[PDB]
Amino acid sequence: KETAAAKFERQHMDSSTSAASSSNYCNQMMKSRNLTKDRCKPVNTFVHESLADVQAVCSQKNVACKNGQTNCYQSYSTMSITDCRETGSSKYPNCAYKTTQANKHIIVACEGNPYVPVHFDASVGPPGKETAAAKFERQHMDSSTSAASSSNYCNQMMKSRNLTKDRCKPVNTFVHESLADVQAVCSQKNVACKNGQTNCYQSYSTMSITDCRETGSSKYPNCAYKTTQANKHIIVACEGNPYVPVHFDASV
Ligand SMILES: [Cl-]
Repeated sequence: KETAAAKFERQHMDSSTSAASSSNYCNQMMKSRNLTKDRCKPVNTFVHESLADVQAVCSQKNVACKNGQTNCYQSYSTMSITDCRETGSSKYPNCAYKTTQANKHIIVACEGNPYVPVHFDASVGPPGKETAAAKFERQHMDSSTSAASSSNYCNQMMKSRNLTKDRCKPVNTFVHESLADVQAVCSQKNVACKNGQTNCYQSYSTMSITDCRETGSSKYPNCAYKTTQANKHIIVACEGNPYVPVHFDASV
């Protein structure tokens, strides 16, 4: 019995190759993945990224699924993908496909514990624009993992969350807790923010966090960071309706 997560890998994952080289790619891949067994599946997308990279998308930009569900996620980075579209002259069982390569952001539906991709929803071309709450999640939320695995966490994460694009962002914290726990902080201990405003809140509880701080020798575009893992209360500024985090003020 194939799990939903496994069916997604079969139908949509192709890590073991960087892109759709040949124009016959789809022809071969659609066949080997059993997508032409009962019929020539009209269209399909393959993602040429590591499983972990695609799996991390489940902790990225939350967006509305095409089907009306809320469990879809758009990747912060563009990915190598291949769209396969059946040709007009394709006849089963010799299904024929036009192979199309692109670099785009992907949108997947995620499910389960662990929380992994179970459907491919769409692809989105460059670029896009961001809400305060969305930006907070990109810069400061890492729900996927329980903590840092090494001291290379920050080098990887700072880059993949686009925090080293124009310059090296010097200091930035990531919170390894659920979104609901972090959002709940907006209703916890009210405190003043560093800037003197009073829409800041300190979590009642310590949380698993990671402090990314650029090294003193680091220089753009070669941004180097030290990774420090810790358990501290966070302090966030909250705004809007719903009343959610929009700035990471400090941890204490
Ligand atoms: Cl920060």
